[PDB]
Amino acid sequence: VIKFRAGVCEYNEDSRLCTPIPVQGEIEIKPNEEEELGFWDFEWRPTEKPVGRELDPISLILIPGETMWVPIKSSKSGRIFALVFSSNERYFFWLQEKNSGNLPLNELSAKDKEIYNKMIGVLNNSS
Amino acid sequence: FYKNKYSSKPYKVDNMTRILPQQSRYISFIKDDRFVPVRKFKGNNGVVVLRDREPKEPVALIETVRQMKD
Repeated sequence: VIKFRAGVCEYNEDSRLCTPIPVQGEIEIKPNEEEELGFWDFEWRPTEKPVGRELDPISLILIPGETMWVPIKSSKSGRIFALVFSSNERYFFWLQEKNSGNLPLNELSAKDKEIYNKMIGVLNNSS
Repeated sequence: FYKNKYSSKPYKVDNMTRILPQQSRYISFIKDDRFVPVRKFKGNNGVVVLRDREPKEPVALIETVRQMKD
């Protein structure tokens, strides 16, 4: 297994402002052995600091075309990963990878190339 | 020699190489790149702001240690 730090967003359905609220939770990438069309389990739990949005430990699944990556949806902060389940378990997440820093600028982080590889690879294909 | 003929003999030199303090007086800016100093040049080595006026021309770039690590 591989762990990375991950943040929440401010959750709404008003227009989906999705501002990053940085907290200090963690994703846990799990590679599975189902499919090859994209099937990964992203476990978001706030290891520390839950202050930002009311969330509780959860492992959320990847089924294609329902889990979509959008490079900017804040309109001043990139890297918005979006899960849509029709407000049953819709959540927005923004990663706090430390292989490309935590920068919240237009045109992703400064180290772009790490982010471009990782995000496409997980949606389309799976281990 | 100690000498050739300074103020003559053209050749190009890449930015962010070892610029000698005996060749930092003859750094002369070209006009096919937007980059020229906003005011009259120092005559010396250092950080100097060169103006970009087209970001539709992406030019070669050297990341700082900040950008790479982040």
